[PDB]
Parts: sequence; C-alpha cells; structure tokens
Amino acid sequence: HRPVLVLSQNTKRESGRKVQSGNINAAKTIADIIRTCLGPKSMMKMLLDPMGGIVMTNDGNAILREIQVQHPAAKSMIEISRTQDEEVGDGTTSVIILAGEMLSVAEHFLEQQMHPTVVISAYRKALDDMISTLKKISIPVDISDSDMMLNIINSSITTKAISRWSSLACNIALDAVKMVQFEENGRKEIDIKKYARVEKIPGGIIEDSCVLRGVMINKDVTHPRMRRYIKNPRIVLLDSSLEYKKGESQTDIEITREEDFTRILQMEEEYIQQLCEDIIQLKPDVVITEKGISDLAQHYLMRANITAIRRVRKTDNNRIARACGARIVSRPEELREDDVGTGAGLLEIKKIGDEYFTFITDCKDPKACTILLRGASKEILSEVERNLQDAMQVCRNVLLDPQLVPGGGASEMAVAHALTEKSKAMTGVEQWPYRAVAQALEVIPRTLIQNCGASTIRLLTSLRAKHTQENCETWGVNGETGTLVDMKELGIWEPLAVKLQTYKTAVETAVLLLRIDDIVSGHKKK
Amino acid sequence: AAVKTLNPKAEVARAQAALAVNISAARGLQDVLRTNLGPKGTMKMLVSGAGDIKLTKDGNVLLHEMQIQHPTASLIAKVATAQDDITGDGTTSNVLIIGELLKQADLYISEGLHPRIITEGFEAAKEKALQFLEEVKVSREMDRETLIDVARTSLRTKVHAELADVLTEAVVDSILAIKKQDEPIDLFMIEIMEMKHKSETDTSLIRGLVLDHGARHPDMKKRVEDAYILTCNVSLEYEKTEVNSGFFYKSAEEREKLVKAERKFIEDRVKKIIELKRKVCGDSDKGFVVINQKGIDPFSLDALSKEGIVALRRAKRRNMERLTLACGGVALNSFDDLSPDCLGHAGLVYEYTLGEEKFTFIEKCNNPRSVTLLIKGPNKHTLTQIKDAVRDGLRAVKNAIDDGCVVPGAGAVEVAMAEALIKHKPSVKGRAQLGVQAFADALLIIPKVLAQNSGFDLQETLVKIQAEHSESGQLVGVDLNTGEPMVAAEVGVWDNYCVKKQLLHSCTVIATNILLVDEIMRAGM
Amino acid sequence: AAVKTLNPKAEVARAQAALAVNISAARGLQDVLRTNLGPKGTMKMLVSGAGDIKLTKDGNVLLHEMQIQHPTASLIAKVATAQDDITGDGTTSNVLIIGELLKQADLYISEGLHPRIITEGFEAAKEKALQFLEEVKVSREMDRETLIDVARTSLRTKVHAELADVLTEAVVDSILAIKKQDEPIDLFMIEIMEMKHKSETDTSLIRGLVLD
Amino acid sequence: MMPTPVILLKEGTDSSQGIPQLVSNISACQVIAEAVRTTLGPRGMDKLIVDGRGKATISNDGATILKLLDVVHPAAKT
Amino acid sequence: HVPKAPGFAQMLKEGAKHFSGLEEAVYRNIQACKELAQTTRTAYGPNGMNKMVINHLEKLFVTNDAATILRELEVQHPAAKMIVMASHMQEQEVGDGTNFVLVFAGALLELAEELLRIGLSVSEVIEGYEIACRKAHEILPNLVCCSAKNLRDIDEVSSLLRTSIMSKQYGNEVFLAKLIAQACVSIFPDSGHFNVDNIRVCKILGSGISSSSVLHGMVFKKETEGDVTSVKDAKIAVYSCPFDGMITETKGTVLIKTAEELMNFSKGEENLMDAQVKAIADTGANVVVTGGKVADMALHYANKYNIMLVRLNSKWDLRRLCKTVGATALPRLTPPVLEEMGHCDSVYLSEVGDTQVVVFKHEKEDGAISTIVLRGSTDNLMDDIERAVDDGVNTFKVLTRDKRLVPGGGATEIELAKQITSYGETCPGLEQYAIKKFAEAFEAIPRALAENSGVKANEVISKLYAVHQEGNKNVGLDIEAEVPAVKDMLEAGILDTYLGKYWAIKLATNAAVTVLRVDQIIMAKPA
Amino acid sequence: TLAFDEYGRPFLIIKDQDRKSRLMGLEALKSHIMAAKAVANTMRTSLGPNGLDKMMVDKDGDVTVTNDGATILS
Ligand SMILES: Nc1ncnc2c1ncn2[C@@H]1O[C@H](COP(=O)(O)OP(=O)(O)O)[C@@H](O)[C@H]1O
Ligand SMILES: Nc1ncnc2c1ncn2[C@@H]1O[C@H](COP(=O)(O)OP(=O)(O)O)[C@@H](O)[C@H]1O
Ligand SMILES: Nc1ncnc2c1ncn2[C@@H]1O[C@H](COP(=O)(O)OP(=O)(O)O)[C@@H](O)[C@H]1O
Ligand SMILES: [Mg+2]
Ligand SMILES: [Mg+2]
Repeated sequence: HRPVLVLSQNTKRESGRKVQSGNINAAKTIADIIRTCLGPKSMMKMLLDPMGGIVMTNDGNAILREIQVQHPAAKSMIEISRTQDEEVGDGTTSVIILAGEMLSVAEHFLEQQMHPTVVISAYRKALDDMISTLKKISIPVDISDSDMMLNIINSSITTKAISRWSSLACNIALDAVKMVQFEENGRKEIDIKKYARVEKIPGGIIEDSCVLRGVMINKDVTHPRMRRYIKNPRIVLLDSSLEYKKGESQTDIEITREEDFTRILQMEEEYIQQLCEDIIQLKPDVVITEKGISDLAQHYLMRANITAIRRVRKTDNNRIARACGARIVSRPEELREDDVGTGAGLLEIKKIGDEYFTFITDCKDPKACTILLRGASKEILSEVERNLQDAMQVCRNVLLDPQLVPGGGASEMAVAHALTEKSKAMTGVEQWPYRAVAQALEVIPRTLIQNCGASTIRLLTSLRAKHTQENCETWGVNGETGTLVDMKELGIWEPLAVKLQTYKTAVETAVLLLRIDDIVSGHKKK
Repeated sequence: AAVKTLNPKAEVARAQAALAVNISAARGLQDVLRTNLGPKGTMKMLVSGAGDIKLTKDGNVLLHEMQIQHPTASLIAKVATAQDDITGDGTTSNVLIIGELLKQADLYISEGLHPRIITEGFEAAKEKALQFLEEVKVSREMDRETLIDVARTSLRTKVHAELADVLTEAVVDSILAIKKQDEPIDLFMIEIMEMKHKSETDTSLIRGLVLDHGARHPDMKKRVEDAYILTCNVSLEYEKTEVNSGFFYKSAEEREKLVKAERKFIEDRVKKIIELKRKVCGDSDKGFVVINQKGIDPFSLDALSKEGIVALRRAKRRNMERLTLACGGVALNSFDDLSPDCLGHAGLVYEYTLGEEKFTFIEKCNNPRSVTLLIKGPNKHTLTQIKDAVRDGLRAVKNAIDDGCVVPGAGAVEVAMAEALIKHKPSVKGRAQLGVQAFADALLIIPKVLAQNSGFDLQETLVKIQAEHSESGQLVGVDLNTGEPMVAAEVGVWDNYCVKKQLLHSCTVIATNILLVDEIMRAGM
Repeated sequence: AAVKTLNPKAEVARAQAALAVNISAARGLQDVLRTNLGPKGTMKMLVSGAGDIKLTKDGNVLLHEMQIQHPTASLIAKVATAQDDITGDGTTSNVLIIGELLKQADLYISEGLHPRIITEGFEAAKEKALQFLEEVKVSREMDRETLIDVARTSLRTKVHAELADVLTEAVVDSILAIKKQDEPIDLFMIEIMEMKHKSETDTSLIRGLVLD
Repeated sequence: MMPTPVILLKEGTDSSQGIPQLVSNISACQVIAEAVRTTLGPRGMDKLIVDGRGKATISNDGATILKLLDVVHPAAKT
Repeated sequence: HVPKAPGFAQMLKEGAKHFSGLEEAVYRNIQACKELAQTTRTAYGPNGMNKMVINHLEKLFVTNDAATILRELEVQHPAAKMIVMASHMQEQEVGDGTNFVLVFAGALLELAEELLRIGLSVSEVIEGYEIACRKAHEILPNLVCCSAKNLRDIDEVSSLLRTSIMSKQYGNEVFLAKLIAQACVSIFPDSGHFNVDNIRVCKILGSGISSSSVLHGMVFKKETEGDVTSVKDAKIAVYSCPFDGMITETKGTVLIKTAEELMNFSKGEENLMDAQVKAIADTGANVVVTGGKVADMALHYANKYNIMLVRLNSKWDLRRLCKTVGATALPRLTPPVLEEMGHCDSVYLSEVGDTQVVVFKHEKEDGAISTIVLRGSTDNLMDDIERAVDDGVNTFKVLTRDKRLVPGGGATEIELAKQITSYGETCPGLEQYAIKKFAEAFEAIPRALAENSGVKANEVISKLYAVHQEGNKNVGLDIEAEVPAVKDMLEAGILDTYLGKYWAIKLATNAAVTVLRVDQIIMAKPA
Repeated sequence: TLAFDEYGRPFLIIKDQDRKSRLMGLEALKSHIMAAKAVANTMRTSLGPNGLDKMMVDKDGDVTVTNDGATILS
C-alpha cells in the first residue's frame, strides 16, 4: 500500500463567493432563532441540556449558550452575546438581530462587485456617527431619586418574565445594588456578583421573596447546646482550622518512656484549648471558620456560650465580612478588636423545608446582601435569577453613567434619520453602504410589531414620518398595544451604556465577518 | 427550521408544534395520577429495575419512580417535589390543576386566540382566588380535637381506614408534646423507626426514643430501670497521635510497659465515668446508660460491664439532639467537667432483638419534647406505606398549628372558588374574559376526580353540588359514600391553608410559563 | 392484554386508548387541510418519489398523495374518495366536519360520559339538520346566469381568480350544449385534452372534438 | 461546514469556479502533452501503452497514443 | 438523563419530510432558485463563459446556452424545477431567451424575499407583480423602432441575425451570420409556414469553422455498395420497401413436387428480379434509394444497368429525401414510375474529413431544402455551433410570425424599468412596493451584461438612467472595451426577438408567482 | 502533486491513475535490456551441438522437452 503524494492532507479549502455569502447565511440563521425574544410580547424557549437539565428562558444570552454549532461564522455570533452579557445586563438579543441585519444589507453590496473593504470603511464612518447621535438625544438622570431609578429598571424587566411581579422585583434589584456599592479608597466600585448572591429555595410564593439586609447560608449549628437565636452577636470570622493537623515537615516522635505517649495526647488537647482561649478574650458570640472544628474545640465553646458554624464556604466568608464589617483572620492568637463583626443584627437559625439555614440579617450598614428567591420549583427560580442579574446590571450602568436613551424603537429611528441627512454630503461610492446602516437599524422597530402582530407597512411609514421633524424625535413603538406612543409618556428608557455597547458590537461583528474570504478546516494542533 | 441548518442532529418544535407537546404530556400525567386522589383511590405497585416493590399512591413518589423521559413531565415533577418538601400533602391535586389549566386553555388557543391572552386571565383570576381563600378559612384556636380531623383527612387518603384510626393517635399526640408557647415545631425531634414485630396496625407512640443499636457486650444488663443517661461525644476506642510517632523499646519487659501506658489515656476517660456512678449514691440499683456517639473499644466495654454500666456505641448525629431534650442532660464533648447536672433520667431502658438486630428503648420521661413513632409493619413495602403517610400527616398537623386558620375539605373550597370567578368574570373588561373561565373550570377537577374515583357520575354530581352552593351560603362539598352534597366543615373533613394557597400560586405560574413556550428543542452536541 | 397472550407480535389498544388514537389522528388531518379551504386558501406542492410536482389543494388529491400510514387516516380517505367521485366538490369540507365531530365529542366522553350517548345526540341532530336543509334551498329554474355563479364558486377555490373568469365560460357553456328536454347529462361526452401552446389563461371550448 | 440545507443543490455535485478552474484546465493539458512530447522529430522515441487485457501497442503517432491513455479529464479531452 | 422532543399532532410519515410556513417553505424556495440564477449569470450575454457539464451518461457538454445546461443538471429541488420548465417553454415557443428567464425570475424571487421580510405577504406581492406585468406588455409595442420587412433577402438578414449569434459565438459573428442567411432564406415557402425542421446540420470532423458551408440538398453518412457513384442526370426513384424482392407475409414455403420445378425455381427467381430492375432502367432512373436491406441479386442488376443504390436505414431521413428531390416513397415493389420521380442536379460521393458522404447537391433549382455542413476541430465544438445554428433558425421563425424588433443589449430593460417605476409612483395603494420591485428586476438584466465584461456595474447602470431622459429610449451597452461610454443600439444593429421578449417576461412572471403561491410543501421519500 | 491540484481540487487525468505504472527516467531503457538479457542468457545454453535441452510444462500438466528456439519462447 503506497501512500498518495498529496499536500495538506485531510483538510478543506474554500474561497470565493461561497465564503463571503456563506457567512451571511450563518449570521441570518442565528438572528432568526432569537427573533421572537425581543419585544414585551415575547415567549419562552424551552431548552434541553446534555446534563439532563432544562433551561426554559427567553433571554438572548442564555439561549445561544445552549446551542452547539459546527459553522465557524456561527461560533462568532455566540461570543458576541457573551460579550454583551458581561458588559451590560440587558444587551443581548438586540445585538444578534442587529449584526444579522447589518450583514443582510452587506450581502447586497458584495453582489455589486464592490470590495469588502469599502463596506467596512463605510461601516466605521457610520459607527462614529451613531455614537454622536445618542449623546445628543440623551437626558441626565437624578440618581438620588428613588422613583426615577425604579422606572429605569422596570423598562429592562418588561421584556423578561418578572414583568408580572414588577412592583416587587424593582425594589429588590434597586436595594441590592445600593447596598453593595462599597468605596474604601478613592475608587467607586459595584460588585453585584461576588457580594450580591442570589440564592433560590424551592417552595413558598414569589410575592414573599425579598432582599435580606445581610447574608444567609445553608448551614446548621455544630452542637445543639449552642444558641440558634442571638440578638446582637459579635461575629468573629476565621480562616484556619480549630483542629490538630500534621505539620508541613517530616516530624516523627520516638517514644521510649511510658509517660511520653500520654503526654502527646494531652498536648493535643492543650493546643486546642490555647487557641480557644485566644478567641474568647474579645468576648464573641458567633465563631465562623472555613475548615473543620474538632469536638475538643466544640466543648470549650459550649460552656463559653459560643455558637460555632463549621464549614462555611470561602465566597460566603467574603460576603459576610462586608455585611458585618468583620476581618477574616487566619491566626487565632492574632485577633484584634477591629476583627470582630460588631453592628450585626438578628441572627436566627431558621428551617425552610426540612433544612436549616443560618440567617445573619438586620445589619446597620451592610456592604453585601443576599436576595432570597422562593418560588414553585428550581425551573422558574433559575428564570428569576437570570432576570435579576439582568436587572442589577442595568442599575449598575446608571450609577456609573447617568444618561438615558429613549428605547422601544425611538433610539434606532433617531439615528437612522441622522445618518440619512448626513449621507447627502458624501458624494462617493461609500454613500450607498452608508445609507444601508440607517436601514439596518430599522430591524429593532420591525421586531416590536412582528412580535405583537401589528402591521409593518402602515406603522413604519408613519414612524419614519415622525422623525422627519427635529422637535419630537422620541417617538417609539409601544409593544403592549401596537400603536405609536411617545416614550416621554410611557416611561420606556434604556441606559446609555446599553445602547452604546449594542451599536459598537453589532458593527464590529460585521467588520470581522466581511474580511473573511477563505476557510481552512481539517488540521490538528497540540 | 433554523436549528436544523446549524446543527443537523438537533430536533426542534415550532409554535403550533411545541404547544401540542406540552399539553398532550400534561394529559398523560393527569390520566395516570387521577386514580389515587382521595380515600377511594387505588394503590399503585411500582417495581424498579432491581425487583423491589414500592406500593404507594402519593403523587410525589409516583412521579419520581416512573419510567418516563419527557421534558414536560420533568417540569411538573419539580413543582411536585417542592409540594412534598415544605408542606407534605397537596401533590396529587397539584398535577391535576396543571393538567386542566393546559387542557381548558387549549379550547381557546386552538380557536384563533393567542396564548398570552389566556395568561392575562390567569393572573386576574388568581387575584380573586387568593382573596376568596382568606374569606373561607376557619380559625379554631388549634384545638386538639380539631387536629385529629386534620390528621384523619391526610391519613385516609393513603391507607385503608383501619390504620387511619391508629396513626391519627400517633401523629396528633406526637406533634403536641414537642414545643409550646408559640414556638416553631421542629420535625427532626420525631424519630421514625421501621420494625417488623407484630403487624401494620400496631404502630405505637413511644414517649422517649428508640435506638436501632443495642449493647455490644454480653455481660451488660438487657433491662435497666431508673437509669441515668450520660450522653457523650468522646471516642473511647484507641486513637493514635496526629503526628506519626510509633514506639521504641529495648527489652521484652519494656514491651508490656508500653501497652499498659498506651491505654492510660483511654482508661482515664473510663475512670471519669465509673467515678460518676459512685457519686450519685450508688447504694441501690442505679442503672447507667451511655449512648456514646463515637466508637468504644472492647477493652473499655469490659471495664464498664464489671461496674454495671450499659454502654452503647455509634449513635446518630441527631441522637445527641433528641435524647438531650428527652433526658434533660447536657451532651458533653469532654470529661473535664463531669457532674450530676449533665445526667439524664429514664424510668425504663430495655432492649429487644429482632433477627440478630437489637433495638434499644428509652421510655418513662417527665417532659421529653421528643418522641418516636414505632412503625412495626410486616412486609418491607408496607413500611414504605406507613412512613410516607406519617410524614404526610406530621406535616399536615404542623401547618395547622403554625397557621391560625383551617381551610375546609374536599369540595367546600374548589366549588365555592369557581362560583366566585363567574360573578367576577365581567370585571376584567377586555379580551381576558375567557381566561377566568378557563381558570374556574380547572378548579372544578377536584370534585370531578373525587366523584369519578368513588364510582359516581361526573357531570351529575357537579350539578347537585353547585345547586346547593348557589341556593345557600354553606360551603358544601363532595361525599364519597352517597354522592349527595354534604358540608365538609361539619362532617370533620378539613385541609391546610398553605396547601390551597400554594396550589393557586405554584400551579398558576407553571401554567402561564408552559403556555408561553413555542421553541422546544434539543441542542448541545 | 388478551391479544398479547395468544399472539405476542400483535399490538392492541384498549377502550380509553383507541379513542385517543382516532381523535389525535383526526386532528392531524384537520390541521393540514384547513389551510386550503375556500378562495383564500394556500397551495400545496406534492412531490412523489419520482420527482414530479403535483401542485394542488383539492381535499381528495391531498389525502391520496400524502405520506401517512395510519388506520384512522385511511378511513377518512375512503369517505373522501367517494365524495369526489359522485359530486365533485365537498371533499375539503368533509374532513373538517369529521375532525370537529370527534374533537367536540372529546370534551364530553373524557368528562365522565359514555361514547354511545353522544352518538344518540348526533342522529337526533342529523334529522333536524336534514329537514332544515330542505327549507333553505333556493330554486331558480336552472338559469344560465345562475349556473355561472355556481361554477364561479367551485372554480375560485382551485385557481387564483384570473383563470376562474375564463374557465366559467368554458364549463357553463359546455354543460348546456349536451342534452335538453330534462335528460341526464353524461360527463363522458366532454373530452379533456392537455396542450402546451400559449399559456394557462388560454383554455378555450372547442365545439367539436380534439384528437391527440 | 457552510452548505447544510434541507434540500441539496442537485444531488452531490462538486463544481469549481473562477481563476482556480482555469489553471486547473491549463495544467491538465500540460500532463497529457508529455505523452506526445518525446515523439517529435527524427530523434524522437516511441511509446508503449498496455491496456487491461494485456494487448501491447507500441507507436509514436499522436492519434494512437492519446486514444489509448483513457483520459477522463474534461479539458484534456480537447 | 437527556430528554427529547417527540411527535406532536400529525407525525405519521415513514421517512418523509414536511415544510410549512414562510421561513421553512417560502424562504427556502427563494434561496434555492437564487442559486440557479447565480449559476447561469456568468454564461449570460455575448461575453459569457462556457460550462463543461457532465451528465449521468459520463459524456461532455460544453456550451454557454442556459437551455442545454439545465437539461443535463439533475436538479432535485421542487421549486427549482419550476424555473427550469419555464426556461424549457421558452425554447419550445421561440427558441431564444431561455436564459433571460433565469435572470428575471431569479431576480423576481430574490426581491420578493425583501418584501416578505419587511412587509406584505404573498397575497399582495403576487397581485402587485401581476399589475406591473400587464403594464410591461403595454410598453413593449411602444419600444419597437425597426422591423424585418424591407428587402427580405440575404443582405438584410445577415445583420438581423448577428444578435442571436454573437451571444454564444462572439468571434464567429460574421461567418455564421452569412451561413444562416444562405440557408434560411433559401427554404422560404413563398409567404407560408417556415418549418425549422427543414434545416439539418451535418457534423463533419476536420478543419476549422472557416471551411463550413451550406449545401442545397442533403448530406448522408453512408455508402453506395456499387460503382455508379458518378450520377449527373439524377432521376431518383425513392422506395420504402426493402429492395430484395416481394416476399409473402404469413409463413412462406416453397412447395416442390417434381424435378422440373426444383431446377427452374432458382433460374426463375433470377429472371423475375431481372425484369424488375430493367423496368426502372427503361424509365430513365439513375438513383434507387431504399429503406430496408438489399439482396445480392438486386446488387447484380443495379451494376449491370448502371444505376446507383443508396441505403437509408433511418425512416425519418427517407421522408426528408422525398421533400429534397420531389419524389414519393412507394411502399410496394418497383413499379414503372409515372410522375413520382425525383429530380436533382448532381448526386456524387466525396471523402471529406475521412468520411465518405453522399451529397444530393442542387445546382440550378437551389431552393428546396438546405443543409449546413459544419466543420470543427473537436466534436464538442461542433455541438456548440449547432446550438448557435439552431438559435439562428429559431430567430428566423420569430421574424416570420412577427416582424417587429426591440433594441436589445440592455436598452429594452432600462426603458421597462423606467415606465414601471412611473406606474408605481402613481398607485395610491399598498401594492405599489411590488411594482417598484418589479422594475428593479429589469435593472439587474443589464447588470449581468456588465459583470461578464469586467466592468463595474455601478457606473454602468448609472449612465443608463442618465441618458434615458424621456426621449432617447435606444441606448444600450457597449461591451467592446473597458470605460464603456455606451452608444446607440440602432446604429450598431443590436435588436432581436420582440416576440422573444414578449414571452420571456410572461413566462418568468408566471414562474415566480407560482413559487410564491407554495406555502406548504409535502415531499415523499426519494427512491 | 499527484491526484491533487495546488488550489485543492482533485487532479484526475486518466481513469484509475493511482494503480498505473509509468517510467520515462533513465531506467526505462535499462529495464528493457535486463529483461532481454535474461531471455538471451536462457537460450545461450541451448546453442550448438552441445546445447542442452529445456523441459517445458504446459498449463494442463503436459511436459514437452524442446531444444528449438521457436517452441521454447512460445
Ligand atoms: N414597553 C415597551 N414598549 C416598547 N418597547 C419595549 C418595551 N419594553 C421593552 N421594549 C424593547 O424591547 C427590547 C428588549 O431588548 P433585550 O432583548 O432586553 O436586550 P438585551 O438582550 O441586551 O437585554 C428593548 O430594546 C426595548 O426597546
Ligand atoms: N374523608 C374525605 N372525604 C372527602 N374528601 C376527602 C377525604 N379525605 C381526603 N379528601 C380529599 O382528597 C383530596 C386529596 O387528598 P390527598 O391525596 O391526601 O392529597 P394529594 O391528593 O394532594 O396527595 C383532598 O383535596 C381532599 O379534599
Ligand atoms: N453586441 C452586443 N452588445 C451588447 N449586448 C449584447 C450584444 N449582443 C448580445 N447582447 C446581449 O446578450 C444577451 C444574451 O441573452 P441570451 O442568453 O441570448 O438570452 P436567451 O437565453 O433568452 O437566449 C442579450 O440580452 C443581449 O442584450
Ligand atoms: Mg431585557
Ligand atoms: Mg442569444
């Protein structure tokens, strides 16, 4: 069997029109999947996992992460929605539809024997003019007002499944960000993932869900003699163990006398009592560590009236350190008065469904909170958890950038008329791809009427005529009824960081996928 | 489809296709689980792959131990899991509401209407159903005769009414002597032991504790009266140092000196126990029982047997919580502060062997606040009938004590709630008029299934029940013996308030979310 | 099951099982054929195993050339075959009545009642519906302008109403010049020839014969 | 990875396009020209072609050599 | 573990698929027909490229005509077959413009996808296309500027036939126009029906296209079996019976009963065949052409009385010989021919291209039938010129049916794009969007002419609307060189098939409408 | 390369070209001499009056002892 004299074995080669017009159809295919998940009249999409679980959601990020594609240009669009999920909260489904439409009009110019670098150079000139249009139609926000911030977060959850419990979910997501807004040195930061833990418990009703003023964990007391209800405890956080372990050496003891073996067993008990005497000098009430607690340490804390928790997680210790103001120490003989968690409120070991939960609530000024979610099952509680993550991040963008853009179609039509009037002074071959960017922005008011069943001809002709005048400029599409209502009366407002990240990512997705004229597949790596 | 283009091995369901998948699967779980609602339901024999018999008819055990692979059946099984986790009963009636909230909605969605219009009518019907439930609840100040009829309703629907007269005295009298003065009753204080001694109708209520392990020494006393409980957590068996040390000896005479010295720290723990027996005026019988959660070597068992101390070993984690309340002592973790204040007291401590398996009994306590239901079922599958019915009955009386009001029985709630939605049906003033009608007809499946399992007519029974409710003010219900409309508040058929409140909330949200699903697909490969 | 005991390779359906087989298959043929009833219906492209295109939306041609293997779907196809054999139109509307007579009866049989009690009400309703049909019929003495409006209704439900004005003058004028004096009209006297000459909107009525 | 439709193009056919097609046709004619390249001129050799049946045919004519090569290339048949 | 989605309501198929809706059925029928429009877009126009298409029979077809390409491609998409059968109806009706159907209907369905995804459904795009189609048939009689009426001879039709030749044979536009002028005019029926079957193509392998000519007669590919090949009188007796004698029909049996009947049977059969050949030799016949076989005794007396024999195994070629020399095929054995004899001028044989042919060449009476003898270096080249020859004969039948012409080369489609846009702006309804999209489908037809010439189609299509300011109506495309600066079509002489443009617009509109009517597709298992 | 083009297309000229054998080289003349010398070295020992015969076996098993050069090579 002689081998065949080939070059680049077991790989593919593809170039020409089949790659330029092939990556457009892969981008149009993903945009048609989540096209029914943009307006407030959207529907859930039940997904099936390879682990056996079920993800029933309508968010554009959680749908595309559960789809395994084989096309290379289809893998690029999934990473676009992952970028929009980490930057902003409710900036997911809008970018995938917009990048599919900007590539839909880009396929028309590739058939006209136009080079792809001419369309990208017209896309970059159009991208620089969409940023300047949103900054002119913006509005400053009073972040100190409570009722003004409730209208911003209600506009982001009207699409999601928590729009029915809108009066409760807006107060939970607003109080969650304002508690974790911590500033130690001269730098403001909001960490809503490491400190704003969203725990879900199956059972109860959704109306009883509330954000606790403190933290909670699923841990029982180490001994039944310990108190399960302390009014004002002095919580001391530990990191090392309260046991006797082997040192980091090759220690070996030669036992030749009779009194030597009983002495080592007594020195193990005196070493635990020494570190237990060093933690009671500050008179604490609650001792919380991350490693195990031996029964010799449980005895000395029992008669000293100390409630001890055994195996609290490391991420939960960092969260309770911000709520109670304690210091996570790793040495019991180096405890100080500043390391004691004073100011903590009521501590209660409740039981929710045949399982104990340690509640540390009612704090004075906590820097970390825990949202207690209670619902029917774990299926719908994963929906409220994914919606509150999209509700707390849209409040983080206003506190770092208090500017609002009129959403609901009014944002896209205010720039599409600005790109049309600015295209009259182009006078070149880049004028016609510059006009297609303004026509590609029409897919966002197209989607709001296709989801509610309204007409797309009689409405878009009247909506385009409303932006011919420079006075109003804020007329959008009402997804509830289906008519044209001004967004100053409805209250649908989106933040500036959401609309800027939507336009910057949808253009650069079309920049990357238009410079691809060749695809090589079939090689291996290390 | 778009999913077929990206992934060729990914199935999908479209808008009119995924609705027929979820509704027809909800009728599959409805037609199976409707044969066990109420006392007239039939027993289901569930055989696994090994061959063991699981004879039960609870709605949570039926959905978990069923060979079904469907995404719609996995959603209802998760809602049914939380119904049997926080409040016990209400699992069979949970699935039948979801089976009718999707079947009555299919009559309107297939006839031109949109699924979101039906879900807007469910929220407006849930608001009236929640306000009507607070008007029909009866506060009876948690009387001990009221809790019998609450426990009798939950126990009949799981047994053939000969053990329901025995288990009601074992559930009500167990839940009263746990906590007082408006304290939340912990269900971990009740131990459930499975025996095989006499028969299924012999389950008694032990006032103390029943431990499943006996004495591990043949010279110990089997029956001990007027005992002292010493609850320990120390390890009496031989343990070494944490650092690897070993021994080193020169002669053979120094070899036996090290074996005597290595047990000195062990015997110092035993000498603290035998000196406590001499300080409690041991000029009488004066029995001593050490439960001793950690293991004991046979060297210390031989030392305690010569003094007359019964010593058990390898107890549970919650045995140091239940026996501490029952005996009144202190569960110690060391022998440095031994005193008679930490000792317990029981009038009778005896054991019994059932096929080379001893069972330690502790009885005759003053105020135990911890009991043990001693289930003595003949077969292995009959033990699963009583255990799943005791925890169904213990969680029923626990909710009736915590909540201050009692909700009426079989048809006294569901028929009166459906008639309240008819008079408030033109109050929505919009397209959601048919959504309140689909919610009111879905609540009527509870008198329909109970009239069907009892052998009576389905439509002829619902006419006479709704006639007695419209022509009177009494909440009339279903009678599973004669078929005539009888009031449930007078015959002694009650229900829990938190069960009917969550049945209007967990079933409604899971029905409005399923009706808004149109893209059932399987991707990820 | 008893049939599984004697013949182990014989599947069976019980009382509550065989009713769900026939009802779910009747809704399967109902949801397909309801998208082509009337003039505003949608066309269907039927491709066989060879590769020929059969573009039609008649209820008899749809049920015959459909990849379905079901016993309930074969029973409705036998009734739909005799509808297009003796009177022509009325085949698409025939399946929708059967699909609704089993769907409306599903709401009563599943709610406790017996299937035979529903069939007693169908006969009592069919006798009143047959007497009501004899009172609403309109006699117009077979005018040639009446036959235009009769042929316009049946032709518009199978073409896009541009050929329906042409085929009305080719059907009504062909059926009048066959027999007179109250004689039964034989449909074998009209030959149907297929040409390819000009276009679809050029079908004329040859007063004699066309031989192939 | 690009073309995955529900109904394919014709059956399974592959077709080249543009400038890589034309160089594929020119280089194919260069290979079949080597079977008549050494047969030109009085100092040109002959060639021997054996078929599957074992029949040997030694010749130097272009009409005899090219008919026994069994060329299935479309451009090289010209 | 992992669950799956089962069937829902009507999953009763045993391996067949189903399509319903706009995205699964209507949008996929558009994208499948778009691939056929982009396939034949390169081969459209005078600067089109050929395509080596290999069918299932493993033979080679290289051509630039879109009609013969689709007959070899085994297309399996059902909506794609509708645009193939619409192009096949263009070949049966006029024989030219089959590719015009793939560009226009391929652009009609492509622009319909932009209307369904932005707006109106198929109930208004179809009704919008039908209004603009009826208005397109009112501009085409107004765009007629010239006519093929004056001087119907070989001089005027040598220029009026160049448009159908240069679209597939660009370099040979002058030689093939004169060869189609000396063949189509020579078979004129004196104001009657022009039969396109009276022109045959005899492919003779040999030298190039410069040696091709047209012979007034027929050229066969058979032998003589004789030595009388030089015939100058040419009195042809055409027969359809086998020239071997008269045999019976049922069984046939010679019955011998004595020694005299056995000896005289062999000599009596030779004398019977001798009397039949000399019966046609006294009538003046020289060529005896039969359809069946010929025995050895018939060949013995054919060389004795000096008459030529022609074997024609094809029964269709025998009927064409009767219309060539003016004779009648006699089904019986050889009679004395009274008046059904043939009359040619010179019947001879010559080995042209290592092929011994029989030529029935007419010299004086030139017009009875014509045969274009084509020469080529390859057999694949002569099949491509034969398609260009048949496009010249089919264009001559169009000018017989209708003498009107419209200026092609892009001049007609721009004026059709301007008038339909004028009707679209004056329509106060919701169907005016489909009328404006119907005129843009005519805009993409000169776009394919500029993309095949290596010219940028954006600057080409901008100069066409700039010079069409309401009074020119004739400027097309000048594809002779880059930087076009396009000229007039009547001065260049690029105008062809007004009746071809009348049918290709009507067939492509009805093909694109029939695709948009398909909303639900039910296919079977292919086997 | 063989059976592949530089643009990735399959390069097939003649049918079943992978199972063909073609030698032009400088050993094509060398292979003709070494094949003809072994026939001449076989027939060298059967030349002259002292030429030894050869034993030929047919396909059917028949044995014929031949010395003439016509029947040996045939
Ligand atoms: N009441 C409303 N009226 C009109 N439009 C709305 C309304 N509520 C939400 N929308 C629109 O629905 C869109 C939902 O976008 P979304 O999918 O949440 O983006 P992301 O995926 O980034 O979170 C928003 O762009 C907004 O304009
Ligand atoms: N003695 C009784 N008489 C009438 N109805 C009863 C009686 N006992 C139980 N029921 C009815 O049976 C229904 C179901 O009871 P059970 O099976 O215990 O709960 P679930 O069905 O939720 O598991 C209840 O809604 C109740 O109204
Ligand atoms: N000399 C010329 N100058 C410009 N265009 C030409 C010339 N000759 C032909 N054309 C164009 O080439 C095209 C050839 O079309 P063709 O493929 O023959 O259509 P069909 O396939 O219907 O026969 C015509 O539309 C015509 O406009
Ligand atoms: Mg959102
Ligand atoms: Mg042409």
